[PDB]
Amino acid sequence: EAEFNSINACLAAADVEFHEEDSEGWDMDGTAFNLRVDYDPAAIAIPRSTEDIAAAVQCGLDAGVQISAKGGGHSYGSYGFGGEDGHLMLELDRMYRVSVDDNNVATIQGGARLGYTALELLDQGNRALSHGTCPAVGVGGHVLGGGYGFATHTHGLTLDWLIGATVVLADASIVHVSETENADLFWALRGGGGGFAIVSEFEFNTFEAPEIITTYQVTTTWNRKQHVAGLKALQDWAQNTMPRELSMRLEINANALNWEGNFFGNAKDLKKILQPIMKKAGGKSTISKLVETDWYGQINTYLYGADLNITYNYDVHEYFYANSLTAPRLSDEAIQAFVDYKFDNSSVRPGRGWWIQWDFHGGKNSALAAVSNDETAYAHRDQLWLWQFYDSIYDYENNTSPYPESGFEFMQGFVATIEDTLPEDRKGKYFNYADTTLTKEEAQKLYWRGNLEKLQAIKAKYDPEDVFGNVVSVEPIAY
Ligand SMILES: *Cc1cc2c(nc3c(=O)[nH]c(=O)nc-3n2C[C@H](O)[C@H](O)[C@H](O)COP(=O)(O)OP(=O)(O)OC[C@H]2O[C@@H](n3cnc4c(N)ncnc43)[C@H](O)[C@@H]2O)c(*)c1C
Ligand SMILES: *[C@@H]1O[C@H](CO)[C@@H](O)[C@H](O)[C@H]1NC(C)=O
Ligand SMILES: *[C@@H]1O[C@H](CO)[C@@H](O)[C@H](O)[C@H]1NC(C)=O
Ligand SMILES: [Zn+2]
Ligand SMILES: [Zn+2]
Ligand SMILES: [Zn+2]
Ligand SMILES: [Zn+2]
Repeated sequence: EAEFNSINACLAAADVEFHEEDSEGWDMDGTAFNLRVDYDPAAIAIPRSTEDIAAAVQCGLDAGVQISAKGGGHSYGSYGFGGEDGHLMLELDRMYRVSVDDNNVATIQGGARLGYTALELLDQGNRALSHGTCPAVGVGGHVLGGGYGFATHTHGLTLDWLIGATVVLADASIVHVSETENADLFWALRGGGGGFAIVSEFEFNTFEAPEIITTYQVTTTWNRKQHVAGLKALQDWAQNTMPRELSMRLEINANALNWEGNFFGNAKDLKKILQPIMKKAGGKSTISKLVETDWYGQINTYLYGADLNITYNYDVHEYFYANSLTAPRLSDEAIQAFVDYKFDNSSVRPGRGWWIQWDFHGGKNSALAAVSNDETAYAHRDQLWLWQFYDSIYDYENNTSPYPESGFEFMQGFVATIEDTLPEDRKGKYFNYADTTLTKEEAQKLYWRGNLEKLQAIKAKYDPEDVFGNVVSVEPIAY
């Protein structure tokens, strides 16, 4: 029943499922993935249809609270909760239907996750989509912020395949969006992050699951000087040579730097591409993984222990602080400073660990870069690099130190080594790899850069009262 919760009373009246705060359902869906930023929602609705979403939004309006859609709950700032206490949460993971038609167009409900989605696309016509590695990630949050992975260099962002959607607006209206209908909102949904509308169903174009994919890894044994020379070589290569069908990211930690990625082709061809750059990068490295497989195979290569088929039964958690950055080609100062930081300022206590991913995001032959900053809300098409910084506390159940008090300075300083060298307008961050220490003003500029003003105008049109806003989302500001 709706004891002590007027919103639950409204939801019950609308025949919309909800979680009582004293329930196990609340324990699961009301507890953020990142326990460092767990929040307490005002209520939790569990819509099962587009109409249910609209009814729930109306209930939130009646209550005078902000409303946050939660897809897979993998946002680093817990934006499925609104990024703070007190929002009406719409847990969408019960809405995960995936259907591929005879035109190879896939309809995917707003609460579907990557793993389940990938499986369904394969089962339904051997189709594929360009998306991240984590099977638990919600398609919703993923596409709204971009959707980056080992298929991005070859097939762009997840949002580059979106052709339409059925969404619920802040006034509880239900509309369809596409490049030809409510095109401004469609543009905003493709990269604008959260707060524009609540998506009930996404419509995606798809590509045929590749017949062959070669996954690889290069393990280096580089000292400080070699790190710098290697990164400089990889940068020139990334910008002028790296082939369309190859993806790469560098996995970096206190004692290693490994290259890894997928190649939409065979192993023999891949080795002919890697050999030259391995030599140019200064040697001192070797291929540590090189195997041909298929789409299903590559997906299962980057699960890292996570279950592949996840729907509404999800209760995984971590305790960490993350950050990100996007940037153009770097000068020697940025590279040298980054390397110096790894060697001289990355010592952490036992129980704490960190890693960084240096993503080959843009470049001449990157499909992502084949789209201009004006074509979708994604605003980093001009950036060659994307980075993810991850600061984990493994024994968080026993000790979270230095968090929650401090610790942020470690990765903030790591980001600064590179960011400080960039012109103000080129400084960016990737919303899908959120930095919780940012203010709403700072976040908007870093996450959406040159597209922020347009996004704010679109936000003003579709959600003037900021009903769907979170603590760092685009604000309603008309031009
Ligand atoms: C935990 C985790 C995150 C990952 C992982 N791997 C990634 C990868 O390989 N590539 C990436 O580009 N990103 C990866 N991420 C980062 C992010 O967690 C994701 O990219 C997504 O942002 C997460 O989506 P989701 O799980 O849906 O996040 P929520 O916290 O539920 O919401 C995020 C956000 O956007 C809104 N939103 C979600 N769903 C909807 C719908 N249907 N309609 C409207 N708005 C929606 C929220 O309101 C909020 O603002 C790997 C791992 C393990
Ligand atoms: C994934 O789990 C769902 C449960 O909702 C099930 O319906 C589906 O068949 C599973 N897919 C598999 C095992 O490929
Ligand atoms: C990084 O470590 C060096 C030690 O050589 C030190 O001089 C510098 O101040 C440190 N920078 C910080 C605190 O981020
Ligand atoms: Zn009760
Ligand atoms: Zn509470
Ligand atoms: Zn080629
Ligand atoms: Zn400088």
